[PDB]
Amino acid sequence: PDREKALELAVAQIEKSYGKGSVMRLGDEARQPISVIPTGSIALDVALGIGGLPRGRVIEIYGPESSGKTTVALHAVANAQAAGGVAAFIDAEHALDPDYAKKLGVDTDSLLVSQPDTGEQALEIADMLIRSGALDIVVIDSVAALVPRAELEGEHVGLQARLMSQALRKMTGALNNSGTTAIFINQLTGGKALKFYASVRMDVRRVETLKDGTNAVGNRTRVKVVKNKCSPPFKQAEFDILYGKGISREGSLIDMGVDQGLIRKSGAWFTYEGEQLGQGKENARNFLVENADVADEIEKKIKEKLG
Repeated sequence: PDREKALELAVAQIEKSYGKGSVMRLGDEARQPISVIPTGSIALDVALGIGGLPRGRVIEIYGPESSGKTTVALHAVANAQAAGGVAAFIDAEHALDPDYAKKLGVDTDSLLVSQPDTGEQALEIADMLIRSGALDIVVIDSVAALVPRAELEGEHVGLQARLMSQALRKMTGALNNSGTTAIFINQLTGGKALKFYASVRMDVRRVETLKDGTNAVGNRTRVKVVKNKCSPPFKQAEFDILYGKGISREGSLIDMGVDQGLIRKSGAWFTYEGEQLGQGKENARNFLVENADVADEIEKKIKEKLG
């Protein structure tokens, strides 16, 4: 009785003293922003609570090599562009495949790219772009590769950590004011600092390879939102990344649809409102890409049932 009031107080003073999202019950409904960058999987967008990535914030996406972490970020880039935004890609891996990026939906032509010489240059260039106020998103690929100038020049170990800590302090304020999202891709360095400056942290893994008739048409991907200052954390989603196509938006609509009851199962058949989507997931997936209207209708309904 008198308990709940004092707790309401404690929480309010906490949010007041350290920002909204400094504490929350895991069963809470997220505080929903107006603009947000969708990820490409509605399932992941739901996992993130707020229907996508937050603006003006630091995001980390980490995983092993061949996990999908980069793919996820490229969709972030693509959706940001699709809403008339401007994207940058600070690159210290030299790994990007623009053809893949296009098929996925990236306007590579408009994509700003820098291939910096040093870790500090990478972050400084990134900061200059952020401070312009013209960017909707900037991706840093990747943390591990951000070698410090002293180490590249020959010359004080644990410097990477000092570099990042310094840079992220300055970068955090710039992002908040610009409304620009910074995504830092990270391999399994200066990830110690990024762990705490980041508003969202996503652990990305590939779990099993999707079997075609006889060959492999991509693989099933699992993402755990390990840190989330924007909505109850620890949520996780799965979705399909398809060889040379990207994240199966339609596949994820089907998954979240059945999970949400909007799509029932007449055995193998997937049914929507008494109409049949397809026999087995591959047909149901196909049907929804052939029919944008029904896919959009489902995506519309899933969101309505949630936020």
